[PDB]
Amino acid sequence: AWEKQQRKTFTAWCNSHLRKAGTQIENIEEDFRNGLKLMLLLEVISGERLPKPDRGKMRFHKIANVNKALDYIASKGVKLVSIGAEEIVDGNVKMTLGMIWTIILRFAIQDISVEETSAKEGLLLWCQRKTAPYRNVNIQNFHTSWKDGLGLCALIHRHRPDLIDYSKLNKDDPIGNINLAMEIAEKHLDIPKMLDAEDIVNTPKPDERAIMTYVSCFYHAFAGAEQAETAANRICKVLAVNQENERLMEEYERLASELLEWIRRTIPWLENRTPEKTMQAMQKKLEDFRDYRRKHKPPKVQEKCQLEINFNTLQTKLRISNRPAFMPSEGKMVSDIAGAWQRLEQAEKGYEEWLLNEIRRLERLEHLAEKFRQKASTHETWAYGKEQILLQKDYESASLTEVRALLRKHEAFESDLAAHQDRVEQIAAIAQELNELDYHDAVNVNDRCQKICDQWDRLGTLTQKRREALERMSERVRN
Amino acid sequence: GSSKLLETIDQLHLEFAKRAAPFNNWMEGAMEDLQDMFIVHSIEEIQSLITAHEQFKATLPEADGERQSIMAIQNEVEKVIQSYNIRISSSNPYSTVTMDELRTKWDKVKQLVPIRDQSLQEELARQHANERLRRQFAAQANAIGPWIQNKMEEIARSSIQITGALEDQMNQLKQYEHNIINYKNNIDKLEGDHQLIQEALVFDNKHTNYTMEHIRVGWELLLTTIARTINEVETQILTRDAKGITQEQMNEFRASFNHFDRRKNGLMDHEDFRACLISMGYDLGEAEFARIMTLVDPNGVTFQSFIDFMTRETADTDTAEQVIASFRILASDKPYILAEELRRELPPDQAQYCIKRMPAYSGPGSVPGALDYAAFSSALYG
Amino acid sequence: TYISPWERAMGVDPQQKAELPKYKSFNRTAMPYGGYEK
Repeated sequence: AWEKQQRKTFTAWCNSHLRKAGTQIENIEEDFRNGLKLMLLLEVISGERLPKPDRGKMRFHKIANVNKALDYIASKGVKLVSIGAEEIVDGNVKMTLGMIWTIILRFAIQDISVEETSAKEGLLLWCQRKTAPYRNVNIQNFHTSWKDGLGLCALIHRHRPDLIDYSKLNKDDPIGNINLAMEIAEKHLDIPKMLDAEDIVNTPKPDERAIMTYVSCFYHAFAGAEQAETAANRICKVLAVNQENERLMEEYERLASELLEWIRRTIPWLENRTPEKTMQAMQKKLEDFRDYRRKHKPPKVQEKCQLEINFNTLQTKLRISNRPAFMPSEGKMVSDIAGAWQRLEQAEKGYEEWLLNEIRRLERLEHLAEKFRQKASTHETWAYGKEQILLQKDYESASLTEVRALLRKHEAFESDLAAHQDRVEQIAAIAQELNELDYHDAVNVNDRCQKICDQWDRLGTLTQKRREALERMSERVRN
Repeated sequence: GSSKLLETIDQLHLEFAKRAAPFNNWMEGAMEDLQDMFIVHSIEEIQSLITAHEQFKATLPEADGERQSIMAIQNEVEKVIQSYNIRISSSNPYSTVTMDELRTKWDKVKQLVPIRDQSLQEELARQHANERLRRQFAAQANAIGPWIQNKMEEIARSSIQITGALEDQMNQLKQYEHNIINYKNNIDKLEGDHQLIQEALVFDNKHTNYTMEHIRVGWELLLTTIARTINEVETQILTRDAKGITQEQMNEFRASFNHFDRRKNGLMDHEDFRACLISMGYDLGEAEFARIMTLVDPNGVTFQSFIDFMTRETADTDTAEQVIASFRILASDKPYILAEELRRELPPDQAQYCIKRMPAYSGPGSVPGALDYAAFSSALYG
Repeated sequence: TYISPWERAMGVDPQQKAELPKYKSFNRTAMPYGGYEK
């Protein structure tokens, strides 16, 4: 019974890989005799370069090629079990079928096992792992567990649950469930029908080599469907990483230029140490500098050390992901950003103090200029008053009695004049300070003070000139 | 004859002129200096001006006595010229300053005295209110100023901890940051007092050594220091988690590091690193010691650097050869990939970034529309 | 201690109150009657 199941399975498995090769077999014990179909089957399932098969018309040529294909099997190393190279050309049915299983096992069962367990253990473990949530399925051996054929339909739900109605299937119809599972595999997964359902379910124990061959083709088909996950998770990994790192790189250039530009416009304002003419104007400058330090520099301080934390995390994300270091623009560099922020801070410390020291010096000038204006006017009137009483030369018409009386009246005009000496000295002193403190109108305060001083000299000499006239009259009548 | 009766008039007129003339320029000098302009920037400067004005107010009864004594002579002159009916101009030939003139000028001095003390009391009130502002500023600046210095030191100490836990350091730094956010409430109130002082034209504060700019700089320094050091903790955790080592294992390494530390300032090294190698593994200390002496520093063994060099030999990462092989299995083992293939498997969003940024294949097995994933992926990694 | 990427890039080392001008106040005081000494 084992030979009926091996013949159908190993023929349609050979046909599944020989359809590609451009040839087909009908009698596995006759077509493989020359060794041409066997050497071609090894070239396809391995995808490797193989020696050249002689045509095999002669009797010695056929054996020479069977030995070439069996010498290729010595690169794999697989053990030989009751097999002869001559009896392949002879047409030994039990020998050829057993040798085909050697080829199916090495190329479609050993490269399958990744859990270091040789041949059946690696394939059984996969069948048990994929059929674990199924309750009606029981896979322990490659014969009685496969005989029901309900677990093969579960394998197609394990990778394609949308394609099969698992719920409908039961153990009451093993034949129809096996038939349905092989039709789905042939029409969609491209796995040609190698096991006949009617033959397996009748027999008490089916051949393990034939069943394992059919399962290996199912595993191989779902290897690329599950390999799509490895390809998707890695592309999602590098794309999400490169998209986030590129977004964060663009925000550094954006934030660096926005900060770089605000520093560019607030640096000239901060280094303008040219004072104004009035204390009102400089006190105004102090309030806009007060607004700068209270409502303009604090957020730009946060955006400077925000640019630092953003650049810091950017270089770490690139270092921990093996990506190269981020290189900013020529002007938006690390040293260029800290360099511009360094230029800004020097200008702002002087600006405070300076502004006050200008405000105070103006405060004094504003006061002393008004005080001078007040003292100059009260003296200008007093000096005009005393100037006119001296211009009245009505003394020439007088007798010694009137002259001596007029001399004591002029004596008072001398002592009261001397009282206004320190008043003129104070005018000169507070105009001298406005000149020393660089008052804007110190050119016109010096004129008003010079004219007052030049007139005070003439007032004094004219005072002594009139005494000498009265004295010339008193010592005239005397003799 | 009448030369004796008339001589008394002349001796009275000259006593008037000799008393009225000096008193007149005293009043002329008092009328001007009483309404004089003043500017003071100290409580002593207003206290001296108010004292000098009280001294002037004190001699006013004596000045009124001389005012009546001078008008007594003037009245007695008009009395004897009326009493003896001698025709004359009745205008003192020695003093040009009439008695009415001295009377109206005295009334003016009398009216300026209440004005001068009310203006001096106004400036005393200004000076007293200004001194309160001076003290208010010194009360906060001398408390806020040193507070900032302490949080600066606390943060500088928390960023040099030997018993490093990282998660404990982050929770400690998040509470130092929380102290700063609840102290700003006091600095913005100090800014208001500074504004009240500078708007009162006050550059005078002996009660404090700290200027507002000293606090403004110190606060910005503290604010940029907490933000800097918090990022340092987040960076150390992000690089530790990426390195693969666990949180408890990291603390275990920090603990093993701490005991093999006799130097303390620096990492206890030389035969102490040999004492770390003897704890785990076997021999291999002649070529590994010589390699660690070369791996002390690539350019001009460190404490934090020692931790990094122990975790450096254990290296496992994902690079370009991993994704070029993953793009080849996508193209079903082709040295190129089609636009149709990229959107057939990949999510439509992530598929379009490849079809745009991937270059021309132009390889040995060339075909029109073939994208080169070997040059796309190898560019993503530098 | 704990190095920063910002510091290594710019060039970090691996191992480590205003006296105002005084003014001559021109404040004047009215002469009290008699002399200045009293």
